[PDB]
Amino acid sequence: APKCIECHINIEMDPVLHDVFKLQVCKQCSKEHPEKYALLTKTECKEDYFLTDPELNDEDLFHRLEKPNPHSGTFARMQLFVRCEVEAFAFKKWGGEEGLDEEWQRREEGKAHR
Amino acid sequence: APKCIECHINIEMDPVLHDVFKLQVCKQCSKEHPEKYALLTKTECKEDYFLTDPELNDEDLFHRLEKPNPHSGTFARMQLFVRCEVEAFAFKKWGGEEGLDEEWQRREEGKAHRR
DNA sequence: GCTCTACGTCATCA
DNA sequence: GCTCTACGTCATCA
Ligand SMILES: [Zn+2]
Ligand SMILES: [Zn+2]
Repeated sequence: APKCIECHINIEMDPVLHDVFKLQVCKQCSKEHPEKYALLTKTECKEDYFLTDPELNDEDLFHRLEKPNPHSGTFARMQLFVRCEVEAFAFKKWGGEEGLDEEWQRREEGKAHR
Repeated sequence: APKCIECHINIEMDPVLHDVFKLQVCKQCSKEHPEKYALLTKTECKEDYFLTDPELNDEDLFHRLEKPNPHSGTFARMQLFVRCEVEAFAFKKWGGEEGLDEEWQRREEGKAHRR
């Protein structure tokens, strides 16, 4: 039987990570490894990884899970991205965690000025 | 016979002004009154009247005539607006021709500021 | 720790 | 005198 790629034990995958993000990952393992499997909102992807609307709205570039906006179902739908995908793109984009942190430095300096 | 609203004489309206912009105005009268009937690109509307993409892209708000982009038919289509409509909406927005010149003063100063 | 876009410039590519 | 949007911030309203 096919096994979880993290633990190599469980055979029952997390429905969301499996069906939406195509990751063969069990629910316990998702919770133990949030550094890979945590689900990030659209707003968090902008803040933390400096991804833009053009990058995040590309359906060819990230898997996403949509849900009703928790503040109101009349507001625009919440979109959730898996950390490992977002992070890998942002690393190619800014040049690794080093690059990302430099970019974070650059912006904070920008903001200190204003 | 229905007559041109500027001259009150011609019976044959400018096809573009009549068909696209709904103005009962003859071609000669349009050439004589560019201050009303001149066709402005999308870009001129932004430059001259500070209208935004959201206003100009509103199909309920301006009549527009599209044409192939004259630089290349692979580029975005040219959009032409009629000055009377664009001007009338810009006067409501900025507070008449006076307010528009003010808004112009402001932005030229902003650009000077940045040097 | 929700999302979209206006506010406004401007280059670049299309 | 061509047009769309990224580049970026951020409030506001949705
Ligand atoms: Zn597992
Ligand atoms: Zn006439």
